[PDB]
Amino acid sequence: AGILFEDIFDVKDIDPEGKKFDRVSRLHCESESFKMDLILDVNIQIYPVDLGDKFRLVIASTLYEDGTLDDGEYNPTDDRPSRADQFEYVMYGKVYRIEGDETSTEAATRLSAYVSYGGLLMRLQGDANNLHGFEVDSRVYLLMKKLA
Amino acid sequence: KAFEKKFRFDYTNERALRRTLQEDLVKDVLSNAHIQNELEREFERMREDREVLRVIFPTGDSKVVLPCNLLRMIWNAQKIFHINPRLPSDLHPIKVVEGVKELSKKLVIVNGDDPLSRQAQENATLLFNIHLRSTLCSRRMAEEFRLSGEAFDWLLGEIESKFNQAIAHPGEMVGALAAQSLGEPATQMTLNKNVTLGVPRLKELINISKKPKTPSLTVFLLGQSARDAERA
Amino acid sequence: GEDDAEVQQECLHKFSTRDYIMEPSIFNTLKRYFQAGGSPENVIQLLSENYTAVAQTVNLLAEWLIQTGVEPVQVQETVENHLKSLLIKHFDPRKADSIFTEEGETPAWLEQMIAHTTWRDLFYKLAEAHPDCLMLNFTVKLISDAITSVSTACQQLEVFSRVLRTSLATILDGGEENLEKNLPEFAKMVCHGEHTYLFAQAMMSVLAQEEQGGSAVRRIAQEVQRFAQEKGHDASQITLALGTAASYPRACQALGAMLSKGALNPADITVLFKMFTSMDPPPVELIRVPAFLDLFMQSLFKPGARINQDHKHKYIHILAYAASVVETWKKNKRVSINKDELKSTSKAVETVHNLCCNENASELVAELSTLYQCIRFPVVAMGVLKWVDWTVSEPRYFQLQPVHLALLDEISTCHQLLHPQVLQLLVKLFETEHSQLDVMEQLELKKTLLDRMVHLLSRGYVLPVVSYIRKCLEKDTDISLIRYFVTEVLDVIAPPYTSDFVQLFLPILENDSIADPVTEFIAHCKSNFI
Amino acid sequence: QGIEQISKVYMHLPQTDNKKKIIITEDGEFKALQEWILETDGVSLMRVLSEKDVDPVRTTSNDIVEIFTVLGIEAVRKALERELYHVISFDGSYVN
Amino acid sequence: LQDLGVANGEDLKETLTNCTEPLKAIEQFQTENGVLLPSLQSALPFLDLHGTPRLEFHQSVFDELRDKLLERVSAIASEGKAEERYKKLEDLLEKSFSLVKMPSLQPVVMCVMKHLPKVPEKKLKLVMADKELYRACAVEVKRQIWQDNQALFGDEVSPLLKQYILEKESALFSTELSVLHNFFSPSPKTRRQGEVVQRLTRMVGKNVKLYDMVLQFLRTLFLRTRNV
Amino acid sequence: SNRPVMGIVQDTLTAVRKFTKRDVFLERGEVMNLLMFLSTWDGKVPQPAILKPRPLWTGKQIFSLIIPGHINCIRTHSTHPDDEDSGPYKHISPGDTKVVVENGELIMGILCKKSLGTSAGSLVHISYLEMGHDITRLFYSNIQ
Amino acid sequence: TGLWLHNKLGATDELWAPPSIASLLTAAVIDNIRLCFHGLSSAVKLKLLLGTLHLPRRTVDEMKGALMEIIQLASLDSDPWVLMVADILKSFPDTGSLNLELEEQNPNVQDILGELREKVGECEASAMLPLECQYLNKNALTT
Repeated sequence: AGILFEDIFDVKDIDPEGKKFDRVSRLHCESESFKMDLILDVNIQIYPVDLGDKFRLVIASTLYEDGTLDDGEYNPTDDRPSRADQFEYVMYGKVYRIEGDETSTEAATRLSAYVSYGGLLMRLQGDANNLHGFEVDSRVYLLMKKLA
Repeated sequence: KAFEKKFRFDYTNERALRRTLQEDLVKDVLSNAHIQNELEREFERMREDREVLRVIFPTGDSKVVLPCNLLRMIWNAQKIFHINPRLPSDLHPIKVVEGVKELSKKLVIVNGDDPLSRQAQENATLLFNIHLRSTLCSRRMAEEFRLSGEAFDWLLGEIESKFNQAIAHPGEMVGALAAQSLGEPATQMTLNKNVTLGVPRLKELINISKKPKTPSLTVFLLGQSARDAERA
Repeated sequence: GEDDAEVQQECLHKFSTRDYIMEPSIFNTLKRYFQAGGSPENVIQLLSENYTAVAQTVNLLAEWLIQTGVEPVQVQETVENHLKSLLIKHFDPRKADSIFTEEGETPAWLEQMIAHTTWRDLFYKLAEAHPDCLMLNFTVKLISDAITSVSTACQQLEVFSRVLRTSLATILDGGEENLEKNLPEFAKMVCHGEHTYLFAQAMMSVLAQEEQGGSAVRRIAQEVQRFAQEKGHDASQITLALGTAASYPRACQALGAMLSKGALNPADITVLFKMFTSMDPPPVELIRVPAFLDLFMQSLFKPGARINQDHKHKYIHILAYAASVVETWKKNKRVSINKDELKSTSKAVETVHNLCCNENASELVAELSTLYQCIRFPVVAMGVLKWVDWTVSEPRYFQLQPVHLALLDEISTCHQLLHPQVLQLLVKLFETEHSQLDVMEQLELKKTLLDRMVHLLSRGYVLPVVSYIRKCLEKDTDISLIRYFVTEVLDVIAPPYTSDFVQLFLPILENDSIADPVTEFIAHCKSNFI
Repeated sequence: QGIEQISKVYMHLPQTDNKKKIIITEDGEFKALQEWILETDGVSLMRVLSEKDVDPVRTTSNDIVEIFTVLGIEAVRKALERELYHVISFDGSYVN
Repeated sequence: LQDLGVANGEDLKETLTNCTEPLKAIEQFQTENGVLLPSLQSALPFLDLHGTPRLEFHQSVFDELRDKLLERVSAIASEGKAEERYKKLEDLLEKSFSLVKMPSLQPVVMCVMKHLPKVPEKKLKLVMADKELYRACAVEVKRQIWQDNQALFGDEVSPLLKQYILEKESALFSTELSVLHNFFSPSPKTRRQGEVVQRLTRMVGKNVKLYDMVLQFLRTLFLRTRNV
Repeated sequence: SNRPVMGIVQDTLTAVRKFTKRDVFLERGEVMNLLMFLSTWDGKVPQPAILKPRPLWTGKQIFSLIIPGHINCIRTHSTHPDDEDSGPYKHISPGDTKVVVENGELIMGILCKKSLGTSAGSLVHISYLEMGHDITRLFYSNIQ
Repeated sequence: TGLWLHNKLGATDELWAPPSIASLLTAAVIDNIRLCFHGLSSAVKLKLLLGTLHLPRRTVDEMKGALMEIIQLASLDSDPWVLMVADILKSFPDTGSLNLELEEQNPNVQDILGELREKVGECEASAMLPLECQYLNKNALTT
């Protein structure tokens, strides 16, 4: 299957630095479980969001719950089962940076992964143990569903 | 202090080598002092190059022009070979030093082997070799670039090929080329204590005038007057 | 299989090393070599033949260095530092914890180490590197009981309390003059941790209740809380709980919200205004938070004014209440409230507010007498000072043949307490670089700034001003400006003088030899002030 | 008083780091100090170089034939290169 | 070691062999043969407590203090009075001449004699006689010896002269026919960078009598060998 | 002056500046119609940036394709704030004002004259110096 | 809840309680601390107890029984910082008033009393002035 990360997050700010793009907003979110800071640019036009919304977030390698890849090829006719059917807002991108608070003599405790989804940026900071599933220059799927 | 911090490769602190290098290479470098001496020679000659650049560039400006971009080529090697800098690498520092020396031999501007020819060969590629040694010191190679051995060999070959392609081809009419490339900016020039500028100033330069329009001296002081307005 | 053969070979390897007889674990290794099936005679050769007496060699060499006349103390510190580096790179905190576990009081060698200061420095460094070591924690606790890193200083209440005692004793000893250079080293520690900040602020509030100079401790608490504020912290609610804010619920609500957001709002100002206009106010000491007054200065005197003309009188009323309304107390019983000066103070503040917010203002020459009579109120002078700071500090202010600097002259003339503030502005304006001003125009501007500095110096603030002048000399600025400054100082000076005045003013007076008040001062100070 | 052919000279500090006096402190870092430079309306370089408290290293002119008379041919080459670089870089344009 | 009443390995053997109390004797040896500063004695049991041998501490400070001795003789080389200099140097010389036989204290004597223009004759004689000492002594001793021993000076110039004649014969018979290069092409400075002449100038220093010895050697060689 | 002599011009440059904005989203049919004009297209439609609630591509996803081969470049958009690097946003731009192309793929930023114009260090310069004049010709034509 | 609070406050460098602590300390969680208060580390206990000062006064009043209970649990703990923050906070939830009765059972504060009351008594010559003294008029300043 492969789920590189999973949690539930709560929104705390929509555009704390002001509005810059009138269809996408830079949501700031926090995990009530692990304290992973999240700063994700989400299309608000197609998927409206509000302050204080709770939502399950999953960061996965594939979508087919079998470890089967598709090399980033669009394929609307694939009849295989889809994890993305369990979610509302489904994005695809590539992790492009993994920094940390490591020293020159000891490993990192906190890691910060920066990911791009066609320009829409996801900064996920948090504990290294949760984020060790991330590998730079790897394709990735974001899957979000609000929790009423 | 910062020069030593960023460019002196420390073989004394084991923990950095554990973090950055595979254990076999760490035991190799820590065991025998010969490789340690080689790295110290590298740092010594880089320090000498630093003093040389202080003589050459007293303005303290790092922007220069050179035949090849080494940082982006390192980046291309990283992405071609999918190098993950979050891992301890395998690159032997002495291999880096040896490869840099061999590539320095391979890049030739002045052919022939004699004292005058070798001196001219040193002088021609002096600045580029200094830049290459500063960039491709084993310190930064094993610390931040984290490049692999095969990728490093590819990088050396690519730098060799691109430098050899950058040589000025014989038969080129650099005269007319310089003339046209210097005449073109004159077409867009605003006509301006004050000093004359623009194409009248350019004409006064090239058409050497026994009477300049604004013959001026740029005088500098060195006593207290260098700091003191009153004595100035 | 039996490991006795491998242990035999390891014993042979260790015994064969040079001067291995000096190792103290040798007994066990000898046992490990004898029980397994070795001999007690081969080890005699493995140790003795490879013994060369390098201990004796270094002893003879130490006597050689001593023989040449070199002081043994520096070589002793050298070898001790070598031991320190060896232990630091060798250090293992679990061994230290084992020394703790075998007996809670360490064996008496460590007390002998404590008797010599270099090992105390070693333990400071080791605790800095490794705060999680109970032996080192007890050791630094003992040293405190007898340069603790801030993490290690704050790790124990006992350690932090002792270091805080010494710290604030040093602050009180060094007074206003050394306040600037003792504040950050200790306020970092106090602002390192909510627990540390809370404990220190609680103790400072305990201390400030004493009337024999506890207000100094209250100032130190004020500096520490504003240090927390600029470090991005919640120093508001702790301060409100530290006072009588609980007695007035809506007051503490409004003040906490305003300080958390860091700017005023008319909704809370309405509550505070309606509270204070009523004849049951909270104590005026309660609302005299310097951060709150700084918010008032930042709101009512910035370029603008971004203020409502209907709520304006409420802000000015609260400001004049905080500054001027005098409460009389007797044994924690509010005797009386004195609203005498609130009227005139509010009037002057409203006047100066209109003047600074007009910005059309060319009438400033006309309002100068009113400006000076309003400046006679100190809070008004502070407001004018901050307004002039924001005005002159803006780029491209200088297109005039100045006047605001005369206002700063009046401020320095009236109130001696605001002397450090004006200097802190002027030196800023003395180091700012100007592009569109001509270099000669910049020189004359700096000459005017030094004229204002001389005016400030005339009011008895001589020492820090001359210290900054000597600094920026030795540390940049042109010698001509410094020569001009000393000429202006020697213009109006007359004898007699003080020791510190010559200590600060004489050593600057030798780097130049250009001009008779000068030689008169040289003769006077040389004869009288060695 | 003063050297002939120089009817006016202006004193000022440089506002760009290129003209500021760049030294190397003990740290091995570049420090650009503000130093009083003078700009003249005429050229008698041999005369001004002989004057006391005139730095005979950085002092220079914008005239070319002066440098040919007093300094030498390679100095003329370098000064010509610097003048062309200045007048080309004046508008921000760059040439190899 | 025993010249200055210092206990050597033979003392250790006669205290070890024929002794039924190795533990007591070894403990008293380790205590009494420590470094004579009180502050270390508080730390030596702690120094050893980790299993760290005191060996490494001994070796490090051995290197450091011997280097400082070399630095201080280099400093006193041109400090103050020549009388004070040579007095202290002769004192250290006679002291460490007991330890010149040691492999680690011989460089101290080498440096001390390197800083002495003239030395007592017995020390020179031992340096010359013991081949290991002569091969391990600096030329500063050898100049004085040659100033009183022309035989070894001849013995030293002889192989250098042999090599010089070998290279002369090879260069005069260097098989390469060209107008540009020949035996007479090299400049005088090019021929004066030979190791033989530089070594001879170092071996003479600035003494006239050594120069006269080289002169007479050259007379003998040119005459008897008939070689210019 | 060791730079490209030509670049991207008036309508194309304004259009690409608007195109590489963060909030450009394109339907399926629009993306397919645009991929027709890409001469150097491999023929494989890449996976969209968003799949649910509807498959949408960003403009920068399309612009990654026209960028040839594998090149890397870092530029600053002409309206890049001069304090973003000093803040905690050095690699995640609030305004999408830091052009980062990696492995021949655009991942963040907005393009303008200081990243596609004639200036030295521009993207077309590196595209030349790596991928050769032919591939840079195709790059120019595909862009326009 | 204990592992949860450790995850949400176990950063040993965030010695100031981080912002949004008012949100982390809802009434249910407040009742859940005392079930496993002593199971947490010392710094976690510190940050958790200190977060009560950030809460609104109403919310401080609502669960003040649980706050007083947890403060007593801190008063009987082993860590010295936990003990003294408990000693200060023992009077806090009931009124918002800090407990300035720390002289008891404390050699440290008793030494503060001795040394620093002596110092304050001797340092009463040109005793320096608070910040707000600059704003005061002549009558209030003399008072």
